[PDB]
Amino acid sequence: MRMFRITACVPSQTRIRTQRELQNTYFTKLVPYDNWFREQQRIMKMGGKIVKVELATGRPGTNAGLA
Amino acid sequence: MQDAITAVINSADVQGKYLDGAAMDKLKSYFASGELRVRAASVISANAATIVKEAVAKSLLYSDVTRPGGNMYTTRRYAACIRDLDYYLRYATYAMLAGDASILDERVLNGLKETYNSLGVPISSTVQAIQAIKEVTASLVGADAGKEMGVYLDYICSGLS
Amino acid sequence: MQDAITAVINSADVQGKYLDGAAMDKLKSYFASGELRVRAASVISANAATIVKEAVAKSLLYSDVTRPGGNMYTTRRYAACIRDLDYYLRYATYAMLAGDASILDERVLNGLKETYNSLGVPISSTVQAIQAIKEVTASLVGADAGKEMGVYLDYICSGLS
Amino acid sequence: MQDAITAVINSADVQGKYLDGAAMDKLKSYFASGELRVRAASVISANAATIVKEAVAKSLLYSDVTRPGGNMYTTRRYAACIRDLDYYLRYATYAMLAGDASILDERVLNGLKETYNSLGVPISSTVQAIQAIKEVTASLVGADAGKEMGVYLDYICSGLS
Amino acid sequence: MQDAITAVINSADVQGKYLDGAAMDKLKSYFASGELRVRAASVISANAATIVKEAVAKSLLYSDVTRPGGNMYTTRRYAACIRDLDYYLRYATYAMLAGDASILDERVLNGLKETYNSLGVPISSTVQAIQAIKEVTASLVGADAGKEMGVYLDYICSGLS
Amino acid sequence: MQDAITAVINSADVQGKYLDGAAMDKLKSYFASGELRVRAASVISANAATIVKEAVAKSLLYSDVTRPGGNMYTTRRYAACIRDLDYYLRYATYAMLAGDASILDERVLNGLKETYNSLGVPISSTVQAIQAIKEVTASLVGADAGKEMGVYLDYICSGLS
Amino acid sequence: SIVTKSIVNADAEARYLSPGELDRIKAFVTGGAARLRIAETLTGSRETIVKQAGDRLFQKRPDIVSPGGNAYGEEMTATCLRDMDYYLRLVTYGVVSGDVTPIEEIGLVGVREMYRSLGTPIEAVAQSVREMKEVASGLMSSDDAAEASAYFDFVIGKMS
Amino acid sequence: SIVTKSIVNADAEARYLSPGELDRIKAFVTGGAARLRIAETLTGSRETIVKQAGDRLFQKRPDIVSPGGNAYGEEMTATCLRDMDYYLRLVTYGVVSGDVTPIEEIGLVGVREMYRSLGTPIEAVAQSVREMKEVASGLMSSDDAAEASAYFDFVIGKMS
Amino acid sequence: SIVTKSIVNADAEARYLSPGELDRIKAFVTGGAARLRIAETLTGSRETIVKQAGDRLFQKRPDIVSPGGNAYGEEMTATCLRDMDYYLRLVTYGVVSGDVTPIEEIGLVGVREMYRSLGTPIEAVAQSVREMKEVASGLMSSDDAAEASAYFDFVIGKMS
Amino acid sequence: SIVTKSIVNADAEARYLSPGELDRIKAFVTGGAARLRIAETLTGSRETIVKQAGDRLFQKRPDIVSPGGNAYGEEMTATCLRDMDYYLRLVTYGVVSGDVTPIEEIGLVGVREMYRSLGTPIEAVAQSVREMKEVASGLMSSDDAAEASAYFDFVIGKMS
Amino acid sequence: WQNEVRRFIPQEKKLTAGNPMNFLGMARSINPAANTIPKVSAQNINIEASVPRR
Amino acid sequence: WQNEVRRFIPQEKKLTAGNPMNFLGMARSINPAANTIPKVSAQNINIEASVPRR
Ligand SMILES: *[C@@H](C)[C@H]1/C(=C/c2[nH]c(/C=C3N=C(/C=C4\NC(=O)C(CC)=C4C)C(C)=C\3CCC(=O)O)c(CCC(=O)O)c2C)NC(=O)[C@@H]1C
Ligand SMILES: *[C@@H](C)[C@H]1/C(=C/c2[nH]c(/C=C3N=C(/C=C4\NC(=O)C(CC)=C4C)C(C)=C\3CCC(=O)O)c(CCC(=O)O)c2C)NC(=O)[C@@H]1C
Ligand SMILES: *[C@@H](C)[C@H]1/C(=C/c2[nH]c(/C=C3N=C(/C=C4\NC(=O)C(CC)=C4C)C(C)=C\3CCC(=O)O)c(CCC(=O)O)c2C)NC(=O)[C@@H]1C
Ligand SMILES: *[C@H](C)[C@H]1/C(=C/c2[nH]c(/C=C3N=C(/C=C4\NC(=O)C(CC)=C4C)C(C)=C\3CCC(=O)O)c(CCC(=O)O)c2C)NC(=O)[C@@H]1C
Ligand SMILES: *[C@H](C)[C@H]1/C(=C/c2[nH]c(/C=C3N=C(/C=C4\NC(=O)C(CC)=C4C)C(C)=C\3CCC(=O)O)c(CCC(=O)O)c2C)NC(=O)[C@@H]1C
Ligand SMILES: *[C@H](C)[C@H]1/C(=C/c2[nH]c(/C=C3N=C(/C=C4\NC(=O)C(CC)=C4C)C(C)=C\3CCC(=O)O)c(CCC(=O)O)c2C)NC(=O)[C@@H]1C
Ligand SMILES: *[C@H](C)[C@H]1/C(=C/c2[nH]c(/C=C3N=C(/C=C4\NC(=O)C(CC)=C4C)C(C)=C\3CCC(=O)O)c(CCC(=O)O)c2C)NC(=O)[C@@H]1C
Ligand SMILES: *[C@H](C)[C@H]1/C(=C/c2[nH]c(/C=C3N=C(/C=C4\NC(=O)C(CC)=C4C)C(C)=C\3CCC(=O)O)c(CCC(=O)O)c2C)NC(=O)[C@@H]1C
Repeated sequence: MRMFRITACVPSQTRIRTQRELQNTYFTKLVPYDNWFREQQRIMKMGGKIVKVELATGRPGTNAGLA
Repeated sequence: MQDAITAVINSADVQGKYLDGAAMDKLKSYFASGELRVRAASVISANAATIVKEAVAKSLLYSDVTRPGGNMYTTRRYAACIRDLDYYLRYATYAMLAGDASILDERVLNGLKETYNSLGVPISSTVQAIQAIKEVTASLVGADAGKEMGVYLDYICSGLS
Repeated sequence: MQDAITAVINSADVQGKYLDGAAMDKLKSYFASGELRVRAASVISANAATIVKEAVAKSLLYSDVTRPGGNMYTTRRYAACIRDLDYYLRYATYAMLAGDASILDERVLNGLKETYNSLGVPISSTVQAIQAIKEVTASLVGADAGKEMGVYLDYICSGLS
Repeated sequence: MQDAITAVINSADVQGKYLDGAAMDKLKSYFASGELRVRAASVISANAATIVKEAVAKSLLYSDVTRPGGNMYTTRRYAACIRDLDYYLRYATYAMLAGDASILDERVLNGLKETYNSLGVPISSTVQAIQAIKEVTASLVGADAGKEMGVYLDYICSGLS
Repeated sequence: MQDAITAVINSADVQGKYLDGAAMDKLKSYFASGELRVRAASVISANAATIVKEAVAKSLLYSDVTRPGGNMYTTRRYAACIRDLDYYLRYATYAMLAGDASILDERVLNGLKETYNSLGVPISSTVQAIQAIKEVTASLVGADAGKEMGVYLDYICSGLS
Repeated sequence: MQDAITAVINSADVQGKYLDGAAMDKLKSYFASGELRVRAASVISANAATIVKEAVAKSLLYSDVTRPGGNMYTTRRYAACIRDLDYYLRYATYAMLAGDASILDERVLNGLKETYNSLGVPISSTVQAIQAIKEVTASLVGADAGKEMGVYLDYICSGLS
Repeated sequence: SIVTKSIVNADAEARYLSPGELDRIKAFVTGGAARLRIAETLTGSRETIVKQAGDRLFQKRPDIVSPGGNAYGEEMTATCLRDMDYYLRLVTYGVVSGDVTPIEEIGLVGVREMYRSLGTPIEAVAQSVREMKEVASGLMSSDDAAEASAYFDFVIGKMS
Repeated sequence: SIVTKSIVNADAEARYLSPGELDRIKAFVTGGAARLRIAETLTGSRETIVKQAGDRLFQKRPDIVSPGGNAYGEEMTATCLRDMDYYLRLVTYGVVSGDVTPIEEIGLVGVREMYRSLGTPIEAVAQSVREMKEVASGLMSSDDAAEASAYFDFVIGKMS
Repeated sequence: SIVTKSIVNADAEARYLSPGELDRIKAFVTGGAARLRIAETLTGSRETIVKQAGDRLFQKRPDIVSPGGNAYGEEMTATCLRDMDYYLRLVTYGVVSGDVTPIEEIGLVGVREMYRSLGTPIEAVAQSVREMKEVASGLMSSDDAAEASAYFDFVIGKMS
Repeated sequence: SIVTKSIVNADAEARYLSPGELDRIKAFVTGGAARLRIAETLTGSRETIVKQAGDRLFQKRPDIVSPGGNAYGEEMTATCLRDMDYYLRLVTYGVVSGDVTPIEEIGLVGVREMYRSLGTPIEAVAQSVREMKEVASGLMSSDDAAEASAYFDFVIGKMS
Repeated sequence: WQNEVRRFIPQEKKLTAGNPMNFLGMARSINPAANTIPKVSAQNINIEASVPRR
Repeated sequence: WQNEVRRFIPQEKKLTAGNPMNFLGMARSINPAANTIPKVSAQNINIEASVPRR
């Protein structure tokens, strides 16, 4: 469904958490296409930086046949 | 309440014309029903206690409902259930004479579910009682009158459940 | 309503059996408590005006509700308040004689919440009033009879809360 | 929510016309009051811990709820009651700055009585805590500025009763 | 939910038997209904918004509901009104394709009356808007599919009113 | 949720006093029973599925509830019933570990009566299935540990009745 | 229950319990040992009282057991003895409670309507509980026979 | 039914039915008569098809009827044939409905939990209904055998 | 394609295709030659379709091409008829696909926001594709015009 | 190991490995001689107990050694004894670890899907572990057998 | 090698107090004496004086 | 000349759909070939090469 494989670093700007938080601080995850705009916006609201993002799933420039 | 004849009269009157051909053949259907309905009412009013008697004997008697613990237990509750089934049979006979279930959903079903939930009356056991009345009426009045009586009794079942 | 021995009888009746040894043991427990219940009922019936007098003096007087515009104002409402606490103490005496709190949620708590909501009655002020009755009766009659009276009075409080 | 000025706008929009002279007079009355409302809101926001501190001290300490087993016992519940009174004072300040008691039944009193009834929170103790709040606030910001605080804290009392 | 075919499958399955001729006749009846419902749903899905906009233009436009004071004036709640009518036309087409009104009282009529009572939505005006949808649909698709859509929209009206 | 130890702690907390000798020897009774409860926990956790298997075999197999029309008919309803017995056995093991029925009060019996009434679940057959679980675990884990498991399963039965 | 009856009367008169009702409750609460002894006597002799009274009833009225009768077969006779056990249990409940209110609430309101619906001769049910009273008074001590016969008397009077 | 699965899909996707989907309920209602023929021939020949299927299972897997087995007994073979007839009922309901929805809604959801509560081999009951498929292809006409055996392929693939 | 819709549904429910869905694929690969013939007729006679549909669209709604409008001028009518050719080619793509998902993912996702940024009345484009299906049914065979009007019908529904 | 489990439980709620588990670690490292004695006893007598356990397993369920069964052939029976030896070695690994997590990590996650794919009766595998538990309890000395019984009962409970 | 095969009937439902099956054996032990068939034909009876009169 | 006694017991029960009573007779007519008890010693199988070794 033309998913993105992204990786990003999201720090905690307001709380000093005592549990382990690599898994939601620096993480690699698969995000779908229609969710990726909202997800990238949400990272940039939270203050994290998108380290890298590539199109692991699907083919760029496909006019049709993406569902 | 209303029957089928006043139903088509009111349906003509609400749009404000006289009796048209749909009213004509609806009245012809009701008059053709006619004799069968009045004969079924005559035989039900004849053996009125018989259907409720062996209906309770077929469905309710000798079970955990009429054993201690159940809701048919104690004589006051037994007489109340006999009264309820006489109510249901009388009002089903009235709806059978009418040709419409207006007396059913306008004299019986409103408030009945919530008052039975307040009294703890078993809805499924009342449904099986109504099915027993349906079977004994089908055995006593015939086939066509029996099945339209069954339509009115399981309308009571569908409203109550 | 239901007292302790009728509760034993109905508990045997729902399972259909007779009264066995444990039923007779509960009956003898109630028969042992009956002396205390009778003497506490006689004391409360003798002094019943003084209890509600002391309770209203301890918990209701010289407050915002009896300052003008409140619900304890307008002497008709004060007399209705004294009548209400007299009703609470009398039905608590009934439940103390009974040994079961069925009269409390049959003939008192039935609709009492929405009665007080429709009349604008302060619920926790009433709860404080019945608690005032609770330590007045506890100081009046003793620790064990006062304990039983406290059980039924804060049953009234929990139903009213 | 709504304030006095949007109440004027909504009352204009219900009848469907523009703002007439009486609407302008009500708006100018609000603009005249707004300086006093802003000054009182600044004073209450500056001293808001002291109002709830002195109010709990004069109405809630050394009581049956504060003794163990009561609702004011268990420091978690104690600080939750403090936070509740902070919420009441802050939303009353919102209502005094607004000029309409719509924020109370849109953001405070919506389900609050059901919350306290399910939570076992003493209604009259909360009401007398609100009375202590409005007495301390009226002593702090004066009689004329404390009049509106009395309006909205008594509106909280009337909604919660 | 359940359609006509699944309805007769469950009516066989409650006794646990295979399908007999009393299932065969009504099952072939639903197959005979068939293509009519298919093409009716096709043309409704063609001009899907168009029945809605003629229905509002014929019934709800230029009246007291779109005038201020009425519960359809302002763009947000008129948006909610046309979203509701899109929902009703879509789910009536759903019931027409299914051949049973189970989707209506499973997906539409559950809690709709009480949430409209909470929102102050005009029940009679919504019923009249559904009548407008019915008459535009009957003028569009014909007589038999028109009265199929009519009986499902009248089921919606009877449940909502 | 609370076990016997924290139930003692919370009762003494509401009493506002320290642990008297009743608290101490109730705690000693729990400390005596703890080894028995751990051994019964190990046995039931080993034989969790087989207890339900033999209980449903000796209670409600080849009966009318497993017949079509019965509520254990269809694989969905059958597996839901098996998961229900698994829930009852696991929560009875939890209550047997705790020495208190608060987990059954708040996590099992809360809403279960009206849930089963909405679903049409046969209460008496469910109760005798729990009785079959009681007999199987009494034959399996011993007499005294089986007696505590039996009184907790009978608490589930009385809550469901 | 006598406590329930006195509470009902005091609630109807809107007053506390009178000293007469209160020391009647005292007298009952002291003397209940004899009444529970009567109840244990009836519970121990449950089967033989019903058996002998059923035999005596079918001797006195053989047309409830004849063809055309209400209780014809052996199963119908078992239902007759089941009703006898029901009313013996109610008499035991009344002896224990000290008042006829449980008997009224369970098995005497609408009994005429129930036996009208069942076709059962209620005068023969009155004869049945009369013979149960006779057998119980035969195998019971005389003061205890009078104490149980008060409640048996009430059941006979409300059936007939 | 195919209409109820398509309409649940459209209801979830917040749209009207796609014209391809209306074309396929159109195809189903035009071709429905052969499905009724399948249903009536299976209802006519239910006992012999289940006879041959059970007999060939008992030939192929003797461990099922071996001592110690779940289906060892005469009783146990009878309730195995009960399950056989239940799945035959589900296949008739499915070929009437035009979809896999009644089979999954009645006899496939939770069936692994049921059969592991009972200890029965799910691969063996899948082999049983596969044998129902092969004897149905032997007994019934070839063109409708495609649809009937295909729904059988569904239930053996979903069950195994 | 319809195989793409069926394979998306089957992957969503996480097993192989139900025989209802293989029936979908089977009837599609029987009717694909007819669908290709219909699309070839529309491709061959495409020019009269767009030209006559645009002319009768201008006859029905002259406000669109009135001066100051979006479509006023020979340049703007050329761009509008290019849009007409785009939509007609997309409906032929839907015909050869067997579903409406290429129609959605090329021209129906974001079309409302597209024409709102362009200032184009989507109700006028809906009338335009109504005249498209009218001219196509006029010069196409009736059974062929049934499915052609079904796919144009989806275009009208999603874009109106 | 029990140290690993205590570390995991402390890390889950971010503790510093409280004395309430550190005394258990102390008791484990002091009393490890008894569990090493248990392990060397099981390792020395590993073949006798697995042969007797297979004997009682085939006594209770001779389906698998019947010609239709899964363990038929004397090679699949050898595979049965090999898998039971695997589970015995897992039990020894657990009794030297102190908890259930090595048996969980090696042989209980996905064992249901494994034996579903292999077609074996997992309830009969659980019965084999039950018989191995009983033979090991007979061979071992009372409280040592009760100590190993926790690990065995874990294997049966997660197997069934 | 013995095998435990169950039955088509379930476990028997435990007989309770209100069910008259527990009194069937006591009704048999009574064995109540029925009445003989009465040989009256009622055609020979005459309703003018056989009705009593006091 | 009899009164039909009110046989409340569900004796002579019509064997409805779903019972194994409807398949007991066909189980008799099938008469399945129950396999013999195999003689496997399970004591002399050396599990080093009898296990498949492919
Ligand atoms: C001297 C004049 C007499 C007297 C008076 C007395 N009264 C009280 C106490 C109360 N009186 C009231 C009265 C009213 N409530 C109403 O709603 C109205 C009409 C508008 C009236 C008149 C109330 C409510 C009280 C209770 C206390 C309160 O103020 O709320 C007292 C005090 C009794 C005490 O011990 O607290 C007295 C002394 N007493 C006499 O002896 C003179 C005859
Ligand atoms: C000397 C030790 C310090 C000190 C104490 C102090 N505390 C209070 C008042 C209160 N303390 C509590 C405490 C609790 N509520 C709970 O639910 C629990 C957990 C069991 C605790 C510990 C409460 C409720 C009060 C309110 C009054 C009451 O008596 O209940 C005071 C009195 C303050 C006043 O002005 O009334 C004092 C003096 N003060 C110090 O300076 C020392 C550091
Ligand atoms: C022979 C190939 C098979 C066999 C079967 C077998 N079945 C049972 C018992 C039961 N089967 C069911 C199944 C259903 N209930 C339903 O409602 C439906 C349709 C939706 C089905 C298919 C159930 C509930 C039972 C339990 C009792 C009952 O018959 O209702 C047994 C008996 C197990 C026992 O311990 O008694 C057997 C042996 N054996 C096999 O190996 C094949 C799977
Ligand atoms: C301290 C030696 C020097 C340093 C530290 C510093 N750390 C952070 C914040 C983070 N630290 C971590 C590391 C971990 N998170 C875990 O969960 C674990 C294991 C359990 C480790 C080892 C992470 C992920 C963060 C970011 C998220 C967070 O704040 O928790 C910061 C803040 C960076 C920021 O810009 O917010 C700093 C500065 N820097 C120094 O100068 C010290 C010498
Ligand atoms: C005029 C600048 C342009 C325009 C206007 C136009 N409007 C309508 C009709 C309606 N407009 C509304 C919208 C509103 N409802 C409200 O409550 C408010 C303010 C809070 C607005 C703005 C509604 C509901 C209607 C329908 C009539 C009614 O009162 O319900 C029309 C008529 C369309 C018709 O078919 O009747 C028109 C023409 N259109 C233009 O082209 C001008 C650029
Ligand atoms: C329009 C026909 C008339 C009308 C309606 C009206 N509706 C709302 C808002 C809501 N309507 C619903 C109801 C539904 N939820 C569903 O899921 C379905 C179909 C299954 C229905 C029918 C709900 C939940 C709302 C609230 C959420 C929302 O706005 O979408 C309003 C707005 C109320 C408000 O002002 O807050 C109105 C006015 N009223 C009329 O006068 C028209 C005749
Ligand atoms: C089995 C003894 C009898 C019975 C069972 C039955 N149960 C359901 C479904 C539900 N069971 C519950 C119960 C609980 N859920 C919880 O979370 C807890 C406590 C932790 C309990 C006790 C609930 C909520 C349901 C509904 C949710 C669901 O769908 O599973 C069913 C299914 C009803 C249906 O319509 O599918 C059945 C049949 N019924 C019997 O006849 C057995 C005797
Ligand atoms: C025997 C001396 C007489 C008589 C008996 C007879 N009784 C029945 C049937 C029933 N009797 C009852 C009675 C009660 N239900 C209650 O709750 C109570 C109070 C605790 C009583 C007394 C009921 C309910 C029945 C119906 C069957 C049932 O057990 O539920 C019959 C059977 C009639 C039939 O048609 O089946 C008979 C014959 N008949 C006589 O002739 C004697 C006078």
